[PDB]
Amino acid sequence: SPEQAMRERSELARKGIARAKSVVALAYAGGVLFVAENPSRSLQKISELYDRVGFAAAGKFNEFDNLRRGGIQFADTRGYAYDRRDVTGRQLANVYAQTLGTIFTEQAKPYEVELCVAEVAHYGETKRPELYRITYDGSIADEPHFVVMGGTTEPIANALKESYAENASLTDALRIAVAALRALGVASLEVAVLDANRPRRAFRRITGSALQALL
Amino acid sequence: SPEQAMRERSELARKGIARAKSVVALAYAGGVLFVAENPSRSLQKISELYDRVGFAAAGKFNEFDNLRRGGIQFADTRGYAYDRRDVTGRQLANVYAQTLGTIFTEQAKPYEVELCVAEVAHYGETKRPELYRITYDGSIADEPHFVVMGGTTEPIANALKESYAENASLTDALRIAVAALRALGVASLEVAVLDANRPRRAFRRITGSALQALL
Amino acid sequence: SPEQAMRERSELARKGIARAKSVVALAYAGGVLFVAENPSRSLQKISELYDRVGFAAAGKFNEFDNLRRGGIQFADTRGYAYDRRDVTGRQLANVYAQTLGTIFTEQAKPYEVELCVAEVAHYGETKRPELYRITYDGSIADEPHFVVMGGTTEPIANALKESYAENASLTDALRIAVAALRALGVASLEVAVLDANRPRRAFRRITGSALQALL
Amino acid sequence: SPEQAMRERSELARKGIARAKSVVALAYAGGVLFVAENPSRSLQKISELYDRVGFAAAGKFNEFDNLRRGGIQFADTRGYAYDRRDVTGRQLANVYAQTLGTIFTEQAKPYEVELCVAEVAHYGETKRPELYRITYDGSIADEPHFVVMGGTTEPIANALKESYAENASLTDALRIAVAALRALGVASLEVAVLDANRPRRAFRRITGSALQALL
Amino acid sequence: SPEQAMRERSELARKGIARAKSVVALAYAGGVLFVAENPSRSLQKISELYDRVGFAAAGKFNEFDNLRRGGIQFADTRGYAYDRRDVTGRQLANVYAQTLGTIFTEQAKPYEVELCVAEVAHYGETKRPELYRITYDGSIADEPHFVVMGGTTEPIANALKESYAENASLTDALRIAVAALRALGVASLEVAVLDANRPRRAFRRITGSALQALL
Amino acid sequence: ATIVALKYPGGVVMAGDRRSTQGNMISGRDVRKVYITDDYTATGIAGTAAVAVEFARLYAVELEHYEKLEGVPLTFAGKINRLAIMVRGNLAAAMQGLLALPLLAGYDIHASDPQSAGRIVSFDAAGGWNIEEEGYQAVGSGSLFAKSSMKKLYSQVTDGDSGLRVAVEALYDAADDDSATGGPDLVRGIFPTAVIIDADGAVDVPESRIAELARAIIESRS
Amino acid sequence: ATIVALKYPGGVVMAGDRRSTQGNMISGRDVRKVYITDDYTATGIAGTAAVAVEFARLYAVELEHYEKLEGVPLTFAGKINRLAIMVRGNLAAAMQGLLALPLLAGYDIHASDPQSAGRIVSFDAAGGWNIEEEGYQAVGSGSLFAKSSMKKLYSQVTDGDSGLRVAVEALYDAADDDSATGGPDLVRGIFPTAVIIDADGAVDVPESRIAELARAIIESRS
Amino acid sequence: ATIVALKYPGGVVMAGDRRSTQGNMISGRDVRKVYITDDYTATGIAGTAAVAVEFARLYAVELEHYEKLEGVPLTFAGKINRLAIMVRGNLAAAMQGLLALPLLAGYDIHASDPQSAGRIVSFDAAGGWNIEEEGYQAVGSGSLFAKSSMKKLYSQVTDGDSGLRVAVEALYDAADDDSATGGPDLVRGIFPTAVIIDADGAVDVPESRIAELARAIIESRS
Amino acid sequence: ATIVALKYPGGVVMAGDRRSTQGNMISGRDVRKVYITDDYTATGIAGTAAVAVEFARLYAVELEHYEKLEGVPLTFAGKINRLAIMVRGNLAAAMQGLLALPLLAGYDIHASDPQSAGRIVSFDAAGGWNIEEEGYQAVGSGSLFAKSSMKKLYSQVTDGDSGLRVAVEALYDAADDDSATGGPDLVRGIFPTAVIIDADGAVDVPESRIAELARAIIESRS
Repeated sequence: SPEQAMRERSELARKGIARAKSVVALAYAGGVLFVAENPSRSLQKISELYDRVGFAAAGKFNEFDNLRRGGIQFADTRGYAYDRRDVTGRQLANVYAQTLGTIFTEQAKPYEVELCVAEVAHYGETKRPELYRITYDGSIADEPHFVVMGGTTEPIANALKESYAENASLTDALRIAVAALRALGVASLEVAVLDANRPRRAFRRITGSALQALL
Repeated sequence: SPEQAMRERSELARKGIARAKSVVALAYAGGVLFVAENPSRSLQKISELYDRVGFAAAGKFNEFDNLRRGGIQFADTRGYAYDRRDVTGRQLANVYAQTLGTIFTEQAKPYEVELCVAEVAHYGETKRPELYRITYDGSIADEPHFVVMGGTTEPIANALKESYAENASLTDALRIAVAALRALGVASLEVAVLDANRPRRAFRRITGSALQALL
Repeated sequence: SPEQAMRERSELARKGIARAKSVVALAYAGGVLFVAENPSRSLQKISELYDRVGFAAAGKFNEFDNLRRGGIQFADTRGYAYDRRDVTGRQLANVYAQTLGTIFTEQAKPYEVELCVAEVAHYGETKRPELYRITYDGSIADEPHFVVMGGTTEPIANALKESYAENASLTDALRIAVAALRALGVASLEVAVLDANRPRRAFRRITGSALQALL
Repeated sequence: SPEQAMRERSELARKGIARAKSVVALAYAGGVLFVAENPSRSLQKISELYDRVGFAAAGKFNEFDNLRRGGIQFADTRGYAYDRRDVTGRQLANVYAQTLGTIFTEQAKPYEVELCVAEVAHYGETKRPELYRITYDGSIADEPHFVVMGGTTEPIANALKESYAENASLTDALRIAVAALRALGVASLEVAVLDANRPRRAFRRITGSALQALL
Repeated sequence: SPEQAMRERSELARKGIARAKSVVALAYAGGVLFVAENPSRSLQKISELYDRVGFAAAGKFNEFDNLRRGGIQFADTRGYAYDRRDVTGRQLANVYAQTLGTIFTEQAKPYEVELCVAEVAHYGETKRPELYRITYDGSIADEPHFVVMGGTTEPIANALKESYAENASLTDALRIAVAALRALGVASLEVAVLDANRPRRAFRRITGSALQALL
Repeated sequence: ATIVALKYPGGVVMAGDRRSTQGNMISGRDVRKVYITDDYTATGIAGTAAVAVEFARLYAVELEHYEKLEGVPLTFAGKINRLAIMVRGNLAAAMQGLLALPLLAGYDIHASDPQSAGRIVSFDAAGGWNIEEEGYQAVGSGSLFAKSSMKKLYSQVTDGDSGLRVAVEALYDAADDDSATGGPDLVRGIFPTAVIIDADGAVDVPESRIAELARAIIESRS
Repeated sequence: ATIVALKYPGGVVMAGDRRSTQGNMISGRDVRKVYITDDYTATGIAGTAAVAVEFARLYAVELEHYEKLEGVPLTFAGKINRLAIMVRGNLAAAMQGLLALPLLAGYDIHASDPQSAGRIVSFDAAGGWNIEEEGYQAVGSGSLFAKSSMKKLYSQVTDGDSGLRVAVEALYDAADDDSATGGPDLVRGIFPTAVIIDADGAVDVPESRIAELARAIIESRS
Repeated sequence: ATIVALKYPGGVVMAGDRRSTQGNMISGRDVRKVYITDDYTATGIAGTAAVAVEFARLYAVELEHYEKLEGVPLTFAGKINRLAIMVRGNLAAAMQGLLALPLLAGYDIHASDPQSAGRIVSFDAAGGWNIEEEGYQAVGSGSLFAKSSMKKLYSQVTDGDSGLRVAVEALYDAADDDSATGGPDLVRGIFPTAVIIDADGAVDVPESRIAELARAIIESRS
Repeated sequence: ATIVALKYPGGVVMAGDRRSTQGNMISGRDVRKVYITDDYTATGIAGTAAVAVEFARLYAVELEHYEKLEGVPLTFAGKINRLAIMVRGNLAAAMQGLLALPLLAGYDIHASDPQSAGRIVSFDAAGGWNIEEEGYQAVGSGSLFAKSSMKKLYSQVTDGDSGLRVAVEALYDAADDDSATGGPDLVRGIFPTAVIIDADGAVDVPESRIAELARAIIESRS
């Protein structure tokens, strides 16, 4: 009975992601801001895939670590093949959806991960940030403003649906994200941004005294 | 018991396609018009396979994305092998039927997709548009006027069976298709046409102010 | 239990062929006449395998399409290997029986098809037409006058057993075949003949005004 | 439980062979005479394997057709390897037993066939004919005078045990074989002999007016 | 049911590790100190992976012996590829987590092991020791001060949580570790340290009269 | 070995010689080098016979196989592409010495003007193809002489008989100027074979017409 | 064989000769060597025709395949990289003798200045590419003569017609100074083909304009 | 080594010499080179014996295998195709020096005219085959002399005995004009072997008839 | 082709010429041969351009890939090992003629003394590498002349401007003594490109400073 196996796999994946922590990604006036609940510093849930692409995930560390490594290899090979400007987050989101679907179908245990791909505009060009969400079964979707994943995401989803205004500054966006995640100091918090103001590489890590000064 | 497994697979595929949205394809006085319910712009349910061939599908995005990529590769290889004028939509529909049947038979989970292949006449030549429908199990069929797929297609099928007149203009065909789909502005609507008036490539996308002016 | 699996596979194949339409093949004074119930024109249930060999099938389109393609490749390779005059319908019927038996044995789902191979005499030589019937499990048989397959074949079998006279003309044979199939105009009817009067290639398609004039 | 599977496979094979017709092979003063119940002429249940070896089988046509083709290839390769006089029916019977045992063991469906290998003396040399019988599971045995296979073989076995005299002529042997098979004209009867009086190839087919004159 | 299989595998792994002895690893003012309960001298539960990396495990000897050999090969190959200073304990911990997860998922019996990777600062450089813990399912974690594994680890975990002060000497750290393990002479005790004071290789074994003098 | 083909209003003609030579010794006297692949085109290969017959048979088999599989005949461009691929795949054997240069002449049934539907295609040793448009083309050892003769004689081509006469005269000139090309045989009665392709299909010219044309040309040249 | 391309304000022009020679004997008189791959660039290959047509078709097919798969056209750098890879993959065949050196001219729609959006790219035998910036570039056997003529004549280029006239004059000079390059044919009416690429796309220059330009140049040189 | 075959009304004859030479030294004196493959055709291979016997055995085995598998004998065209494929598959060994050129003579039972049912086929080193129609053909080192002798002597062929006498005389002439061909031996009693194929099948000519024919020819030449 | 690099207190400079020559004919006039791989090192390859650009792109891609995968940049020894492996893997192509000898200059941020953190590495054709410590190194056809000029002129290097002037003068001397090296162009305004690497990262020297330095050197030499 394929129906029973699919139902049990979906329930297992949902229970696996439900115990994980919440990571919040949103777009502000200068790109995409990533905020995550991460106590250790050796383990990073937010990374950079290409010059203007970003990565975020929640769940078992090894699974999305492997997915991140595969995405980096795919992006670098595609950039070396045609050009650096021919790589977009849509291709990464599509290949991630296909890989997650293949894992869900033809593997003993489905992957308990939830990925988000955020792309920003190239330097000197105006365009709105694009966010994509991929689930455990390989579903793909487009989210205009914010993406919330991991655990009991209903309160954070409500808190980001309400009292959210676009074109906000980095400080206000960070404060709103922290407030929605609570519903929290320098430690146990991971903050990364996609700064479109940067010429080639838009990924930046905010840690240390700068993070404390921000909030 | 093969009968029980086949019945369960068919039920799973039918339930999967039933929750999907409805996409309507019909032929007018200038080719084939494709109308789909698609909120996001990054994801496209209507594409172009060759110079005079078109693609349309409903269901899980990754599955028909893979089918579309395979069809494009097959069409390009066949065109480079013999000639560009030796590729017809019948071959694409046949290979799609074989691939869907093979997936339904020798895969853990059947594909929850429903494809349509529409071919138009070559420039300077008069011939009636041909539409083919392929189901999840690999069934193939020929439909003279319109093809309706995805979800509760009975009301739209009735609404296109009634009050439909051939040789209609683009505007009237678009209005009829939208009215039948409702039984709806620029957003959440995907419109594409196969313009036989074009010399080599007949695929065109109608978006933006032109779509608003059309309806 | 092999017995239960074999019984269930046979029942599935019989139910699959039973819902299909009826195709009638008979031999007249000038070769073999093929009459089929086929509404669409893009899909053909009657084809040509070699210079003097013919093909006919009923059931799922993709399965016998694949069988037809394999038979054509086998016939062409054998003709190029030894000679064009060294290919007979007996070899094609034997390889079809072996392939259908292998599919019935070592495949998840048995093929729901029923093939007929009809061979005629070479030009300038007198010999009686030979018809072979192959079932889903790979059974082979020799039928002297007519072959009836697809659906509830009992009434058509009785109607062709009675009131059938050999050495009949094309018109009388067509009328008898249509009358037995009914127990029906130009549309929804596929008619093909194996004309032994032709020098090299004996396959001919009767469509359009000629078919209407015939009946 | 291997015992249950073996029992079910043996029962399936016995039921498959039981519905088949009876073929009788016996040795007379001039070699080995093969008599079979075969209505069609395109299908042959009696064949020739080498210069002095013969073949006979009963059951599903495709299975023993494949076995016959393999035996012919083995015999020809062995003759080309060492010599034409280094091929005996014992080797063919042994390889047939091994192949049937392997099929019975490591295949989904056991073969529903029963083969007999008959060898005669070389020209200018006196030696008694040798007959070998191979069953569905690969059992091998040596039979001095006659071999009876296919269907309800008990009455024919009794009728050939009684009133049988060696060194008989071709006509008397044919009459006795036909009488035992009945317990029957030119049609539906296949007759072949292994004529040791022939210099190199001992296989001969008796058909047409000669068969009618014989009985 | 994947849930039942996962639960049974986890229970089997937990029962396997629970019967094993306890090994304690902690960091002092001069590196990382490893203390284990090991009666035999031929078998070693503490080893060296690279110049500044250490290994520790508890459970079935062969499993973590294989893991140790694989880690040594990986470390040596990575050092020969890029540089000796480009190898960190984080990479070893990550590859160990991936390998343990793959074993837990796609093997008949999960590995009943628990590994710890301890890295120290390079000579002439000040940095705090880093300890990583990997479980049977591939989970990874970062532990600031001490790592306790094997058997009933609750009393030892409490005894090392209480009355533990950083920056302690080797003698005091050894005494505290032995006291916590008891809650014990030269025999049946394995002691190893990661001495950051050493120029290139920081691994050292304390055995014999020196160990007795230490405690 | 010489094969000629020229275009006339409403069709296309194709002819070749009947001589096979092993070095300097004559081996064949009525060798056929012009073959009909299918209804609306014919091919002619000059060079090694063992490769020529194989190429003709393989081309015909491939065309028939495609027509049977797809149910419709290949377009002219597809046929040219297939022949070019076949020629290109034999470049190594041609380098060793097994060289075969085919000549393709056919009728395009999908052309707007039936009178200009004739096509002549020539192929290179490397697989390159070019559509002939001067109205004539010749291949073989004596191709240059035949091409010059056709250059002078193309002004008299008005219909099928005129084109056939011009082709026969060009073959005669090539045989006169080349020792590897065999002319008409008045002793054994051997004459070159010709194929005429028009809107009704490709047919074989009877030997009687070629015999009369050759006799008339010989009488005129006397 | 000679193909020239020069840059004018607001676009780029590209032209080539119509001569094919098998050693020292003329084989073709109107061979086309300039092809349009897609909307905003055209390519021209000098060398073996069998490799040139294959390269043009393969490049066009690859560009169309990528555009259909990804939904957006490739960037100019991506097109240059693909062409360079294609050229590099044929180095062994070029060493044997199957050499084909393409010339790429296109219009960049993603440039800040539309007047300076024209691009000319030349490729080496080893796959190396260089973006031409002197305003002109020529490839083929008579490339040096055409390049010198364009060096002297580039001062008169102001618009599309001036660039076309300069290209035709350079081709005429190359044909005059090289026996492998075919000049304008006033008897058979054969003239070089040209392609003009601008902001509206790539179009084919009608033969009448080239005929008038060639006639004017011939009259001036008399 | 010389093998001759000529056509007479109602059948075909085939004969060959009995000499094997290793360079310039005689190694064999009664070597058999004519073999019977099946009922209605016989073959003869000239060249390396190690390849000749292998080819004869393999051809016979393949024909018998096909006849047993399909239940009907191969057509003459199929047999020619199989032999041509076998010859073509040995081209590399022939290039090294292991050359074997077979000669095929058979009777076509599926012909309208029984009197003209005889067939003679010759094969080239590259695998090409040609159906002989002049009425005779010879292969081997002394093939030219035998062919000339048969050209002069074919006018006296009316039946089987006349054809056999002509073949023996041609073999004698070839042996006289070639040092590698062995003539009739009147001391050891060694004479060439012959095979006659007619409507009743292929049979072996008894040595007595060949002995009398050779003695009569020798007496006439004296 | 000539690329020079010398060490000054607090950083390292790197410069190269802008000439590409196909044998004895000039093909390029402003070819760029100095590239920036990442923040704290730059590379320069002399030889075949098709291999040089590929090597630069591949080295940059590999460094970026490792940095993204591991989260930390490679050490200088790791970068040297990767470049040496890349050079060694091309030895067969170098033997055929596709030779490319890179020059590596970088800044070590993990050094005790910032003033002595500059590093210069030279690579051999077989993949061997040596860390330069005399304070300067040059590669290319005119490497010897530039090295001698730097040997005499290194005593005046005190800061970045002095090192840049010395590098420009060495390039000028190499261009004067070598016909394959292109000197400063006062007509077309083409000047060599330079890259300065210091504690703040690697930056590109503006063309104005190089122009003034070249003009001053030319005036002094007059």
